[PDB]
Amino acid sequence: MDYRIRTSRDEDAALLPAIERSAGESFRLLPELAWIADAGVAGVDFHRRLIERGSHWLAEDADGQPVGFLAAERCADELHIAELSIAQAHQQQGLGRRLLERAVTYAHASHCRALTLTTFCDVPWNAPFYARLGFQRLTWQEAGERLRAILGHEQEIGFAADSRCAMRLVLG
Ligand SMILES: CC(=O)SCCNC(=O)CCNC(=O)[C@H](O)C(C)(C)COP(=O)(O)OP(=O)(O)OC[C@H]1O[C@@H](n2cnc3c(N)ncnc32)[C@H](O)[C@@H]1OP(=O)(O)O
Ligand SMILES: [Cl-]
Ligand code: NA
Ligand code: NA
Ligand code: NA
Repeated sequence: MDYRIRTSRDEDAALLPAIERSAGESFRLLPELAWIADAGVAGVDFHRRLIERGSHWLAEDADGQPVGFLAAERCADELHIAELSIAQAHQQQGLGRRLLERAVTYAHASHCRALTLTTFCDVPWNAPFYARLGFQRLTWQEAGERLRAILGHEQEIGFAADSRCAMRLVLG
């Protein structure tokens, strides 16, 4: 009943879209957001690009099969958390927290000033969860140009501006 966190490798990339698809099944019982469950997921090219940079981790079960991942990208002096997904059958076992812990340890080791993300404000496993870990909700102005651009494009593909926010965890 134990899991391990490790760096992702190139051979793992092909397995990751199915994990992101499985993770999104949690949105089918939110009526306003149920469409998310059949939204796109990142392709293998995206994962391979970040695995080459080294900023990509996964959780594996006792048989070594990947069951969740965290894909991140260094952007200037910040580590941006692009996607964090745990497969449905392995949610609520602590793995999301453990992958975030790994990402922040890597951000500190690589001399990043802060971590960033964008997410839903009022989904219980999104912004409220991240806030308990120290991520701060940003105003539009505090978001800065890079995160503002993401939020703007999100509004073109289905997200409602009033339901999304950028967040930052500053490493003191
Ligand atoms: C920047 C981004 O990537 S935002 C996108 C996030 N990804 C998604 O929303 C996809 C669907 N969700 C998931 O994949 C997972 O639920 C994750 C990654 C959000 C969380 O990973 P998990 O392994 O389930 O999280 P973990 O078991 O560590 O739980 C962490 C906290 O989330 C809470 N939580 C997790 N799932 C739920 C749920 N369905 N309902 C309410 N609370 C939940 C837990 O209660 C826990 O809080 P606690 O410390 O008060 O107990
Ligand atoms: Cl809803
Ligand atoms: Na689908
Ligand atoms: Na995604
Ligand atoms: Na730095």
